[PDB]
Amino acid sequence: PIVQNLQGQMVHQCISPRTLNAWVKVVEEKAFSPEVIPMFSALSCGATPQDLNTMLNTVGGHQAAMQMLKETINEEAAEWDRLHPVHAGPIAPGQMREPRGSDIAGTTSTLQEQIGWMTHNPPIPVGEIYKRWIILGLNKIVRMYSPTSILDIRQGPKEPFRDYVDRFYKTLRAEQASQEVKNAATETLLVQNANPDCKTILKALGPGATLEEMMTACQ
Amino acid sequence: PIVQNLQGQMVHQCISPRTLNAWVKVVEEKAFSPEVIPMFSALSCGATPQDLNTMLNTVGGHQAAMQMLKETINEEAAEWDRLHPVHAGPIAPGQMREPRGSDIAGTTSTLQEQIGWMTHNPPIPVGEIYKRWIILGLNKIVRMYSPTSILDIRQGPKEPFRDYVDRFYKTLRAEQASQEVKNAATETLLVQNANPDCKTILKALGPGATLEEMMTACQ
Amino acid sequence: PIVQNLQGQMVHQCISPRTLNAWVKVVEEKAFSPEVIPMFSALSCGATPQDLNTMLNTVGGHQAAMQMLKETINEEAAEWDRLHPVHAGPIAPGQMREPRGSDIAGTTSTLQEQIGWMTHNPPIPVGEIYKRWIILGLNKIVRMYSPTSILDIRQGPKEPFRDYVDRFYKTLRAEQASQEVKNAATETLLVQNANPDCKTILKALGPGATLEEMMTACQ
Amino acid sequence: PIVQNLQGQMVHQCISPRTLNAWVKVVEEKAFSPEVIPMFSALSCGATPQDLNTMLNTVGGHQAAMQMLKETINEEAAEWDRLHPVHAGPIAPGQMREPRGSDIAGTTSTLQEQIGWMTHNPPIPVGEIYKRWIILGLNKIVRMYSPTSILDIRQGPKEPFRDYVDRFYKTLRAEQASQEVKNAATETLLVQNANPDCKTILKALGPGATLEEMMTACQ
Amino acid sequence: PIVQNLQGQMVHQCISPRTLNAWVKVVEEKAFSPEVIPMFSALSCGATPQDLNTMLNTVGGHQAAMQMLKETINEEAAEWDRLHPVHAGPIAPGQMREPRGSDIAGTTSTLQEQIGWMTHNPPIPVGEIYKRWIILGLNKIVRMYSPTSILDIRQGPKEPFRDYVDRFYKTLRAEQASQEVKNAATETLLVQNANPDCKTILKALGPGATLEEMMTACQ
Amino acid sequence: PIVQNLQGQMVHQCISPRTLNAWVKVVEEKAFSPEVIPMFSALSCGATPQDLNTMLNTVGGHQAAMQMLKETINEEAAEWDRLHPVHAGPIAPGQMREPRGSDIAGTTSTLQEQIGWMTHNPPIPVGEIYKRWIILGLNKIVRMYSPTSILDIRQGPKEPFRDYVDRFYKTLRAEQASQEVKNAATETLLVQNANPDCKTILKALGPGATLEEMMTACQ
Ligand SMILES: O=C1C[C@H](c2ccccc2)c2ccc(O)cc2N1
Ligand SMILES: O=C1C[C@H](c2ccccc2)c2ccc(O)cc2N1
Ligand SMILES: O=C1C[C@H](c2ccccc2)c2ccc(O)cc2N1
Ligand SMILES: O=C1C[C@H](c2ccccc2)c2ccc(O)cc2N1
Ligand SMILES: O=C1C[C@H](c2ccccc2)c2ccc(O)cc2N1
Ligand SMILES: O=C1C[C@H](c2ccccc2)c2ccc(O)cc2N1
Repeated sequence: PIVQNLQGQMVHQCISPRTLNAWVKVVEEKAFSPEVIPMFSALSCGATPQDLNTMLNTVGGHQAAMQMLKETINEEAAEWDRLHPVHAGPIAPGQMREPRGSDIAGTTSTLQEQIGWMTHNPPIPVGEIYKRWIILGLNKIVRMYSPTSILDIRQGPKEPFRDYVDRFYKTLRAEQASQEVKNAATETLLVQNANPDCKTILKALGPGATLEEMMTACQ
Repeated sequence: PIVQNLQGQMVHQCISPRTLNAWVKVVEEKAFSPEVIPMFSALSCGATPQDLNTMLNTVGGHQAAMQMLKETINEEAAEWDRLHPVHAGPIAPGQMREPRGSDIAGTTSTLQEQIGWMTHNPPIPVGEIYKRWIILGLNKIVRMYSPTSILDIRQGPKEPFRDYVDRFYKTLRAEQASQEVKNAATETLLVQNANPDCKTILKALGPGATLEEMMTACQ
Repeated sequence: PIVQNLQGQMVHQCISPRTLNAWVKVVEEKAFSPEVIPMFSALSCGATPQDLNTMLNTVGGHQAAMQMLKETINEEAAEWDRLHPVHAGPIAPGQMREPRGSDIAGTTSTLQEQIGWMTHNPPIPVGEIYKRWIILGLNKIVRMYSPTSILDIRQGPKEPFRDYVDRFYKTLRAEQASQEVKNAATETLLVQNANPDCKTILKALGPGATLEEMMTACQ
Repeated sequence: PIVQNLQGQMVHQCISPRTLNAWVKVVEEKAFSPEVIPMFSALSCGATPQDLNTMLNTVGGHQAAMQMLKETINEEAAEWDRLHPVHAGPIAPGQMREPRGSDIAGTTSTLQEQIGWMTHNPPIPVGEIYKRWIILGLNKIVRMYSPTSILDIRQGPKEPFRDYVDRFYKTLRAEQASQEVKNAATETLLVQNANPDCKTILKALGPGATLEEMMTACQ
Repeated sequence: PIVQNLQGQMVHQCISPRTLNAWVKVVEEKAFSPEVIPMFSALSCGATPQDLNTMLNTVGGHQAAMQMLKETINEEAAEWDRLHPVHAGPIAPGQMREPRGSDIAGTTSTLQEQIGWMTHNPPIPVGEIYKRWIILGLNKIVRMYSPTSILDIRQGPKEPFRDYVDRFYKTLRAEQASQEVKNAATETLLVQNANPDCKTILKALGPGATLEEMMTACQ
Repeated sequence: PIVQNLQGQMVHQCISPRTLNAWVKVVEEKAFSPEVIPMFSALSCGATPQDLNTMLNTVGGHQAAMQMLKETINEEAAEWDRLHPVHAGPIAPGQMREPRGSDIAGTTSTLQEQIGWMTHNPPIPVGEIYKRWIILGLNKIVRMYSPTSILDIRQGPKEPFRDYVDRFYKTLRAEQASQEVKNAATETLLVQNANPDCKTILKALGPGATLEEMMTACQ
């Protein structure tokens, strides 16, 4: 990554064994459960595009996902190039060239060029731009591997309400409902999919009940 | 987080793999037992709002709790906005804008803006303000998942007094009795809920007995 | 804690995940065996009162002990207040207020105030003062949970002398004999509680035998 | 490795126990699965040639591979010497000599000489040059140990499409297909090797289907 | 311990969780096998007397040994006091007092006083002086717990020579033979205690055989 | 070890718990398999002679080897003394004395003297000189414990060629064949010791076949 030293200048630092191991292990253990994404984001704090490729490349399984990811990155790169075409021909000697899509994705740029962009005044944030494309791709993957429609999360006759809600919001998260839909469903689908005894209790609370109030009600 | 370097200026540092892992593991292992809260607080020492979202977002289970938490945070944010309304319209060029509720919660502010607020002279402590809202929400969750009323913690006929007290104060902690009530119960409910042999011993000690004195008495 | 940087000024540092985990694990694994105390002391090297509460609060079991501890801390605080009463009324603007008992224990003081006291010239060592109260309380707990009187540590007919001595001094340590009594018992209770064959060997060595000499004798 | 300190000068640092252990463990656990290569590259960030030999030499098994690697390194070294012959005879006193192939590979150069080259202005990047030769050799090894031709990866009658794709792209990666061939096969061999039910679904989508579209189609 | 910072002044640093844990674990796992001693020495690199007490005090078992250790430390302290008596009466204001035995052992000196002595120009090396006393005591313990006389290490009829030698020198190390005796026994007791077939082979090599030569001979 | 700080002066640093543990564990797990040597070398990067003794002394088993090692070190020391005799009599006040063999091996020199030599301008590299003697000794040990002659590594009738080569070069490495012999055997003993089916395939390839070519041939 690029970090501030103890004296406040922005410099490159090797990606650490702990970072490298953390990411590989979270993928091994969690696959593409939605919480992997914010872990990815945090593990790649200050990453260069080189570092982001490193992390992605160190993944051994899930090659279908990695290939889908590549496709997403290629799509974003191509859009970047549509918006920000670069001058063909020789670079001004000693000067910084403009990044293309593939430069941002780290496949046609050097670490040195990446460092130059990221520490320019002002910075051309190639790491942050690439991380956004990657996360966009990872979110498609999370949705793809979400095994269950919210429509099939229904409370079991002896299933504690709490356990049901946990299933319900876990599914909505993977299915990638917006936060509006998540805040909203408390008044609707959550109640509909509840079991008969809880549904009656909830129906009776009236509208505007918090999730806390619903969960207390059916405890 | 934001930290002082070795030279005393306040700078941003990436959240560490060790921090990230610690929090995820404490939630996996302890759920919402009350001691998770002070662990959360300590793991988020110097956190930006970004870091606080990171920690919360890396949690994979307990989505009912996470949704309740969101609701609590939205309530606090809305109160913040009631107290501290912000000027609509364009920002003074190069100047610091005032934070809204959602800015404090990190959903509408950048890391850069968060850093600007937290390192201003004097600091606008958005991380500390958000951490308070979060802890408020986590405390509601701890109380919600507390499985047992203090009324049902009664000493078993062969249960060592010590083991009973441990159950009793563990329950009071989750049920979230004030410290007055915790200091107070030594003279009352603790004695009432004791078994017959210990109750008689304790009844006889008289009032004003320390907890130490009670435990020695029924050892 | 408060630490010297690489440039020799005293600054606050976040308590580390490793510290936090170490303490929680030592309590889980050792409970209140006497060696937990010096581990506590070393893990809290340079702690603020905030850090000391953190460590104590992260403990999930042993709530009877934690409540006894609170009682001890309240007793010390009340004595502090007897010795060092503080001026009622408004603080001199921009100046440092004097700490009360509860300020030392971290329940009514901020981290900022704690830092101010601890880094004042000369320091008002609120962390060290509070750690003493805590250790005083933890020592009462160690004595309370010591399961065995020294009177009941007697050498078994086939128990190697060494194993007996280990039991004997382990018990004395938990029972909290002074170092005089520990140095002294080599001439008395240690011999009395030895088995018949070793007792005769030891009786015959005469007075002034080192522990080394006793153990060699009954090897 | 060679690193920038906190003050921006390039200095040698001992290879860490964590780095050393990470590499040994990744080889023990993954052998020459393709993801070992980018892990090697990242673990050797800033390595001198000495460090690169260290890592390779600490490997205990896989000696056939290590000997093949040596052969590849000797081939590259010999080509380096063809391109960059060095002056025979005595070195200019106090001056830097030019590196030969074996100097780059660390077998005939000292750590001091390596440091001199790598921190020269401009740097003679002997570590980076050697790492390229090594990776070239490791890629030959990955291809050699790839146990399965892409032609034999065919979807099973009850094998979920996703699991099939994962096998398919895992194999292509080890077999070392170019990225063109990887992007291309989505329209061809991937479809041909699919089972009858999925093949029909895919045949019907038409050309230009993304991998995402194929996987959704056969979900 | 006391360490040099990044700027070359000698300062106190908290003993680390890793150090604390390392020592406790080596004692748990190895007891007083002789290799514990050099581990102790290395783990206490730069220790103050406070740190040395910490390490010793964190040990939970082996209290017979810890009490023997105390006795040894008291003996050394008393000898220190014989050699270096200190002036009774009030200290010169603001000046450094001379250490007594108990000051060196950390029981009557503060951390501040210890730091003052150890960082004086020239240093009064109280940590190093105390570590010597401790090691002296630990060596007595290693000898005490050495379970086997060298006289009873004899090569078994089917025991490989190598395995026998390993037993032999392991025993000599615990029994604490000087290095002369260790270098010497190769010509004597090692041969005598060998089995009949190896003894004849060795007898025939003649005098002056290296240990390497003996081991090759009986391989 | 001796390290450069963040400001470029050469200073002593305590050997770390991680280093100490790494070495002990590699010996426990790998004994004297040849890859232990380069691990030793890397773990002792920047070691003083004190540090090198520490590492060797922390080893608990393998005392036959440790005694052989001592003998090798004594031989080298005695040769050092033959080449570099030192002036008898009193040292020039405040000046640096010349190291003897035993000074280099750390048995008659202090840490201070070692630091003085290693940080002199120019350095008298006592750590590097001693590490060479140690490695010389460790290589004798690796050869001694190599359980199998290369002559007895023959490919089994159903043993995959790859597995055979791995055995073959593992054995050659422990037996300590030169790199000439390792590069050479591909044309000879490797083929001779191959099974009948592979031998014929290899015989037919002709001379000058790479190891890669041989392994592809018999795959
Ligand atoms: O090595 C790479 C880096 C990056 C990558 C790697 C592993 C998984 C996902 C994407 C990538 C992105 C787009 C592309 O066309 C090719 C590549 N190849
Ligand atoms: O991503 C977030 C951050 C934060 C959060 C995350 C995980 C659990 C709990 C709260 C949050 C808070 C309020 C809100 O309306 C939305 C969010 N969404
Ligand atoms: O949170 C705290 C901190 C401290 C504490 C915590 C956990 C166990 C023991 C003592 C404490 C001390 C005295 C008191 O009256 C109240 C408290 N409450
Ligand atoms: O020790 C070495 C370093 C390097 C190496 C080591 C372990 C595996 C692979 C290559 C190497 C490269 C070429 C060569 O002819 C000899 C060597 N010997
Ligand atoms: O706490 C201590 C420190 C030291 C110590 C501790 C644990 C084991 C061994 C010795 C010690 C040394 C001599 C003495 O008389 C008393 C003590 N008490
Ligand atoms: O303590 C030591 C250090 C060194 C050492 C230790 C452990 C194994 C091997 C050699 C050593 C070297 C030569 C010698 O005559 C004596 C010693 N004794």
